[PDB]
Amino acid sequence: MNIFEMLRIDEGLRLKIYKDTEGYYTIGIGHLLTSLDAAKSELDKAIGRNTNGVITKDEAEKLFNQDVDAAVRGILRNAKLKPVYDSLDAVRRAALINMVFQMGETGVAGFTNSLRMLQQKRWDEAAVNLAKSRWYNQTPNRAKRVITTFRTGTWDAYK
Ligand SMILES: [Cl-]
Ligand SMILES: [Cl-]
Repeated sequence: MNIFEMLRIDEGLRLKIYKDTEGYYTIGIGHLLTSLDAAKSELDKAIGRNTNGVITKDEAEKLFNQDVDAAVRGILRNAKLKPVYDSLDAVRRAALINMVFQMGETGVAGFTNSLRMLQQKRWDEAAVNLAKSRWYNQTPNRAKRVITTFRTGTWDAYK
């Protein structure tokens, strides 16, 4: 199991524009675009071609690669995230990247209390704290998966 496999399971694959769990235009593997026209535009600009709203698997994967790379770099550039990331083992690092991919560096950065818990390796507590969020309430199955990953340090929730 790895980050790519982990996110591909959390986000699914869609070759046709679509609306996200919160109604935003998205495509491929959780590639957030945002108006459909505005979204079509963004999409065209992301792909460099006239897409008419549809992409190939290859195209979705290209975006996905760019996006995982971007999440990692953001983490590493972030003064609040980097120290947490540095203190973690490989599996849990994957869990942090997943959250970033989904909510953005900023969104994750604001889980201040949880972060401190993670940094201090208080597993059970951080799992409980992480659960007290809109994120958990809005996409509970996904959230439960990431949280179990932080709590156990294993890939059991994905297997
Ligand atoms: Cl892009
Ligand atoms: Cl979910």
